[PDB]
Amino acid sequence: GLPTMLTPGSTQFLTSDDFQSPSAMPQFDVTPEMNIPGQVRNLMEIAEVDSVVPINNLQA
Amino acid sequence: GLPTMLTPGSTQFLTSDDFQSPSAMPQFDVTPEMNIPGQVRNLMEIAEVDSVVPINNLQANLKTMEAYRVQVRSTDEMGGQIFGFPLQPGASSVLQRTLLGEILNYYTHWSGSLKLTFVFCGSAMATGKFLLAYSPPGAGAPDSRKNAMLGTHVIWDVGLQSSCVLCVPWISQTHYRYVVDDKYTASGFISCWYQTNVIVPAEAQKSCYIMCFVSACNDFSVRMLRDTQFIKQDTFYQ
Amino acid sequence: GLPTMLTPGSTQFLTSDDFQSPSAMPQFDVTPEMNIPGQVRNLMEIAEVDSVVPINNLQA
Amino acid sequence: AQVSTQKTGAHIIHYTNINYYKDAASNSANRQDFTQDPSKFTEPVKDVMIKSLPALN
Amino acid sequence: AQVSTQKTGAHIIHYTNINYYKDAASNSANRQDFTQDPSKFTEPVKDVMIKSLPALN
Amino acid sequence: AQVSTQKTGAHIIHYTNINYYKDAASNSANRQDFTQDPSKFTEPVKDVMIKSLPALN
Amino acid sequence: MGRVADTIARGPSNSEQIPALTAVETGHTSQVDPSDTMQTRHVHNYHSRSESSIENFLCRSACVIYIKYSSAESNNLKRYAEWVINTRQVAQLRRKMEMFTYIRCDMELTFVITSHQEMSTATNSDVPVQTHQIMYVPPGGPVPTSVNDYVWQTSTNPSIFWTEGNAPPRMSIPFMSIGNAYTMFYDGWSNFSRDGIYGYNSLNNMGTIYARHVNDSSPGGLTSTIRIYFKPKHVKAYVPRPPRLCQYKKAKNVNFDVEAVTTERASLVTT
Amino acid sequence: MGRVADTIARGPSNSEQIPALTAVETGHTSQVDPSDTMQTRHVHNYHSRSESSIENFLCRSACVIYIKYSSAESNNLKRYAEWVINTRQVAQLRRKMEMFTYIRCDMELTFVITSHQEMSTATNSDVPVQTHQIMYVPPGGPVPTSVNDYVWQTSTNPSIFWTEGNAPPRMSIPFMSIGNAYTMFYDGWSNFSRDGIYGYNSLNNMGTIYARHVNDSSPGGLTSTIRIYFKPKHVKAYVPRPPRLCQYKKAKNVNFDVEAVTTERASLVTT
Amino acid sequence: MGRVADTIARGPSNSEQIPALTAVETGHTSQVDPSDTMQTRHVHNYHSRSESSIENFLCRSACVIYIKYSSAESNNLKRYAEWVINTRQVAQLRRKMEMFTYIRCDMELTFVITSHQEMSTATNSDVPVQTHQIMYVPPGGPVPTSVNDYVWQTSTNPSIFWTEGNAPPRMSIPFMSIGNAYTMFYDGWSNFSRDGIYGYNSLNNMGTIYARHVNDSSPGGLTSTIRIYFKPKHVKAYVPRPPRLCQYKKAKNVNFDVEAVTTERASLVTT
Amino acid sequence: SDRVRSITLGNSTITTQECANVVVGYGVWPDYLSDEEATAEDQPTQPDVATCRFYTLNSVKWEMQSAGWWWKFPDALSEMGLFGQNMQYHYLGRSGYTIHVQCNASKFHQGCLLVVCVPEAEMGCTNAENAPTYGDLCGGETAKQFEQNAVTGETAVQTAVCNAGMGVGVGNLTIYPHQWINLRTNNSATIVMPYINSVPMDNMFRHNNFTLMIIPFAPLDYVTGASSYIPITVTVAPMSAEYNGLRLAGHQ
Repeated sequence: GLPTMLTPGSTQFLTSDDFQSPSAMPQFDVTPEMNIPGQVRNLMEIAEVDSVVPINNLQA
Repeated sequence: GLPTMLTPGSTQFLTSDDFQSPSAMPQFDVTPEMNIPGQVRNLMEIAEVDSVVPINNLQANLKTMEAYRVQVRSTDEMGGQIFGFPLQPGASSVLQRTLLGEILNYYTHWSGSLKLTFVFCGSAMATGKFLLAYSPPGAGAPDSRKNAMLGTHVIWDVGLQSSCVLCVPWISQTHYRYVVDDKYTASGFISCWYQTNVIVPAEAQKSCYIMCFVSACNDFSVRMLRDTQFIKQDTFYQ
Repeated sequence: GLPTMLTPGSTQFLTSDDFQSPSAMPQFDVTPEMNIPGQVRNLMEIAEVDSVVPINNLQA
Repeated sequence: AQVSTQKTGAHIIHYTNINYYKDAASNSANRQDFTQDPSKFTEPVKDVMIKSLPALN
Repeated sequence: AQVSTQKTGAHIIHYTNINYYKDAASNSANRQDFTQDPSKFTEPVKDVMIKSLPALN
Repeated sequence: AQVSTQKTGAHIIHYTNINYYKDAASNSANRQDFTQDPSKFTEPVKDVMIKSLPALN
Repeated sequence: MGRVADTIARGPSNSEQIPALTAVETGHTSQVDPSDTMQTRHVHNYHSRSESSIENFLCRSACVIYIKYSSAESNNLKRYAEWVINTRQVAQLRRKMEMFTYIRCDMELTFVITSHQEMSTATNSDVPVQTHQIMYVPPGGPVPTSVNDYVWQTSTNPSIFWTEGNAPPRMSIPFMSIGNAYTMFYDGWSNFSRDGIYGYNSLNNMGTIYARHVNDSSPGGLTSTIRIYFKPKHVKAYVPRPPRLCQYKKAKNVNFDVEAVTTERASLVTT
Repeated sequence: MGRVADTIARGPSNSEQIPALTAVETGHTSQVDPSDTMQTRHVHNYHSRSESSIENFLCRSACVIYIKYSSAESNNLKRYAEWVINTRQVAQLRRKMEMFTYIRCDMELTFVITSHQEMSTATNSDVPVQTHQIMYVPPGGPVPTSVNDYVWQTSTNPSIFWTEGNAPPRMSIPFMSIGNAYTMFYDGWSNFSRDGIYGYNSLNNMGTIYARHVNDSSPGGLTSTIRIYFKPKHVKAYVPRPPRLCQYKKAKNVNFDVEAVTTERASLVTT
Repeated sequence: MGRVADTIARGPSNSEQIPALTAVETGHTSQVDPSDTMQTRHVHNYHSRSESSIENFLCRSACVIYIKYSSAESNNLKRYAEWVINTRQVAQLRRKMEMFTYIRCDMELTFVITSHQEMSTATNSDVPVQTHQIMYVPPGGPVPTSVNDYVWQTSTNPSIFWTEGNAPPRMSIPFMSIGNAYTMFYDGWSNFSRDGIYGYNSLNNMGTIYARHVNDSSPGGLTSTIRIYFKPKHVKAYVPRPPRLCQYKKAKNVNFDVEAVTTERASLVTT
Repeated sequence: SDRVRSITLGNSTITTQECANVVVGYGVWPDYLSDEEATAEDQPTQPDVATCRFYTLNSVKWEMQSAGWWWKFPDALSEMGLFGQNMQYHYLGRSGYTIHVQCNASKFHQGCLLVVCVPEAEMGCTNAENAPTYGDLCGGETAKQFEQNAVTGETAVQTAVCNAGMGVGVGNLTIYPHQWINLRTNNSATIVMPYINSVPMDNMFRHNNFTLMIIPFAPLDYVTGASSYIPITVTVAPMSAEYNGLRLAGHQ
């Protein structure tokens, strides 16, 4: 075969990775999309919206 | 060599994979093909074929031939409801051991219209009409002919043509319904009633029979395999 | 390195395989060929030759 | 290398396949052939029956 | 092979990606799509409000 | 790379082979040579014998 | 590609065309759409019949037997496997292939070999990793009769050597049959006198798979077990059959016991 | 790409344009820049909103359950796992997905399987390396009832076999739902009578994951544990929701206990 | 490529051509087709003579010896192997190469090395994984005489180091011979006086393969065994020979014991 | 009309005036073996019109308690005509068929039959340790008949319709070529089988290509005073028969 070697970190599972991995149902036909209103694409589309502030948070 | 690393899952054996693997007899000359009739290329070439439905499966009819025929007969009132069963193939007792129930019990999703084709096995001097019906879920089975005709329905008239096809439509709030019985995605009810009566001359029998067939339409499809639960063993056969 | 994974059957020794394997004497000068008569290239060059058949094989 | 379309879902999408072995029985299984012909289990009759006409004239 | 730009930091920078599987659900996650549209949680009003004008005339 | 036909069975079909070593005795075995010459164990005679004629005139 | 037919709109009709009436006095099944018994609407339908092919139906691996063998003879396990190849031991893989009369396919045999230590009186037990040999003897070859004999030299027999801890070993077996397809039901007899073995077992003759521990026995001894898995590929299946209704009895016969068509109902009319 | 808006210079103003005044008697929130309440300067701003996407927010793996099972039944662990799939067991992964009403995504399930020996009276214990099977039964399939039965033949069920010491096994699960998105909050009931189960648990029906030791039990026995990890991919999340304020009570309900809006302060004016 | 001849149709004949008559008073064997003794039909024939080449016949690996050696001297096993190379130990590989008078080929030597613990009085035995050395001494080199001496420095000798648990180690040996082909039968003598060794053993002189455990001996000790496997490649075999009829006696001679031509029959006429 | 057909093969002819089409099994009309799918290297005899022609098998009485019948082919034509004299002098043979079941009845009779040609129908056995003896599979020209209820013998074929003597649901025999003879429409069924086997030709005696089965799915019923005997007659004509590999008489 092709002579290759394994660099450090290669049986690790890193939670923040993205790698390809084989599908567990080959040739699965996903349900069609529809336009459901109000798609969020970023969380500065939720953090740029007014929210009441509890400025009288005492203890009662 | 080429410096490579091994991603997660790499000494696994996954049963649904397809990978290449070295031949165990190199340069093997396979026997030539011939055209053997009736090649199957898809299992909607078996599930679109009529299959007799045991619509008279009681408890003493199960090991006889009486299963496959329901007696319809001349009545002196109007006659009630010949039969009715919840539609839900592959989980309804009626429909799950046919060819649209033992080819759906290798799947867990199904969709599209199916159709039931009735056939009248009476005499050639017997005649009658019957109101075939399908009621979408959300009200239970109809309990009178008045409520049964509010659903989709086909009035079958027995003539020279001996069969009439109630083609149930799709109608669902999901693109697929589970094969297994699930209350979320109930599939409605089939019911059959006397539109008129079986009227037959003096010198012919007052009892006839109706048989039901079931086949899928050309819009039918399934997804996602699972093993069937109609077969079992305790140990290897030997 | 190149991220690769090992498919089933990969430390096996299969007797009917053919793979490349490193030479144990690098740059070895093999002896020249000569035409020795009667090269066999197939065993239907031995099985298409007459052979006396023992059609009177009894026991003595 | 043979470059072929993946199973895509409805509303890149290519994959490369190279065969490494000398036998064609070592190739990965076909799963992209969706050809059918229902009409020989479904309509095996000698004379064509038109849907809109009665079957028995 | 698809060749795409990496995440670069501000003041080569390419990477090659080849998809090896026949399903498009086996592809590595998108993380290069930074598209937005804030104005439908932020300004959902029917009639446009211009910033410099008073809201209620 | 050398691209060669696989063993195919009767009624793609290519494979790629690259040699990685510096000796030609490290190459994978030939198995695609099907050359023959039966007529020297089978017909070693000096003068041609024609099948349709008697052998001994 | 393959996709379901679209539903096409129609308005009300009141014509002398009857799609609904048919005669099922012929093999011809009705071809009616749901666009022939009620109005419907145009539905562009994207469903695919892509998992109902015969190369998605049959093309998942399934167990077909396990054989146990021991390095000390635990309890009638011998020191080698033996198992005459057939697909009839199980009721899973078997049922799906008895839904077609003839199939030609190229298998992939994958073996999953595991071991466990025996109960023994041996102490201070440490065993090196096991190596297992799986030999395939095509029919009419010589058969081993002991753990060590000349037959395991594998002079021309296909054989796999595998050491525990590695990925399951697999290989492909091309379509190998006398016929132009494997036969799943044979109605004949072996003899021309209609005597001897009857059924599909007459034609079955696919050789035998043996296996053993390569390693010489350690003091404690082990019991290994091998599970064979067949995955069809390149499948063309001819002539369909109704699937089985009855539990199997034997792996060489179709003998069956009479069983109910369907589960009970209370009455003709049930909600 | 995505980058923050630049700040733009302005001089003093003394005009009849009021950006600062607004009426929040409408859903329209103010769109004022800091370039509208004081002078500012031109700042070319290179910050990216690249880690606040919904495919960077949700696209990190997170544990969703552990199941324990034993090779000798340590203390009510059985010999196989079982666990009906949902995302509601945890409070980590759950909270981030209950910040959107609907999500469609393609998971990657990664399993991290570890074992430890039991307390036992067995001596001279040496076990070969374990092999673990993880089977996924889509809903309505047959369910195992023992360590060895016919259900683990995996005749069509997805299944992973993995041997300890290798890298964690992973796979991708495509978007599989009846709906056009997963539903994280359902306000309906299962029945049409408004009876039975209420909430999102009505729609939940994603099958069950079982697992077992492939190996036959050794004398000492082990207890293995499997940790499932879900990582969304290809995520489109529709309809945002305020994140939870209250601790969860149950994994089938939203029941909550009334809790404080915010932590205390001494007074209105605090430095 | 290679394929069988087609059968060609002929009608009845009644001519003065006799294909059927021949004289086997010559080396010339008859060349008659079955199209010369009966009518036949045109059969386009697709059979290939692709597994009957001499590079498919001889090109499968076959065992040629095992040598045992020990880390404590179990019972006359020494601490190193030794084995003077020849192909004559076995009756499998040997027979196929004594079906040709001369062969030139490039081997692949694959070693399959396994070990097992000895019976010993040692307790609390744990051994690290073994490393084995396999050294090839071409003829006339220095030979080891102990487990540790200067000869195993492998200053120019080919040598393989391998650690247990890895895949079997293999290498290729080019065509190395004085001749222009290996000689499988020599009719001469070593001397010119027709004295000394006679037969093929005169020319045989291919060096010696030694092997040992690299590791210093542990308290329990082990017994390892090495199985050498030769696979020809690039084979050209000249001058065919009738295969053996008789069992071998010795590995340096062809001595044989007189044996029956064929198995019995009852009579000349048997059904 | 479409109710009238005529089939002429050889010197025989059969005609019908109540008929529902012809079902060509698997949409392949029988024809001679090609030279690309051959495997036997000698001239095949093809008798043509001396073997292709309607043969009539013994008629069976359809009672009101009948459970069906079956005839295995080509073991029901082993005694018929010159077809049966070319199975005894040849090692090989192939031949399609055109089974024609016929069964007239009045317009005051009622009943329904399923006429179905089952390739490779392998029958069960009452004892699960035995495989059925030859005489219990085949009767030649005389049909062996199904029983309503499960039977217990030893070497007897397990005959219960509800399993069809094969352990498969009897209502699911419909993927196999079939027509229904229903006595208020047609009164004949015609199924043209091609040669279906996994090898190009096969020995006629040893191996049975298919098995016709006639199974009442609604019992014969009539008001008494009407005809009480209605027979079912099965005729079958070989189509494109060819045989090859001539040898001595017999089948020993």
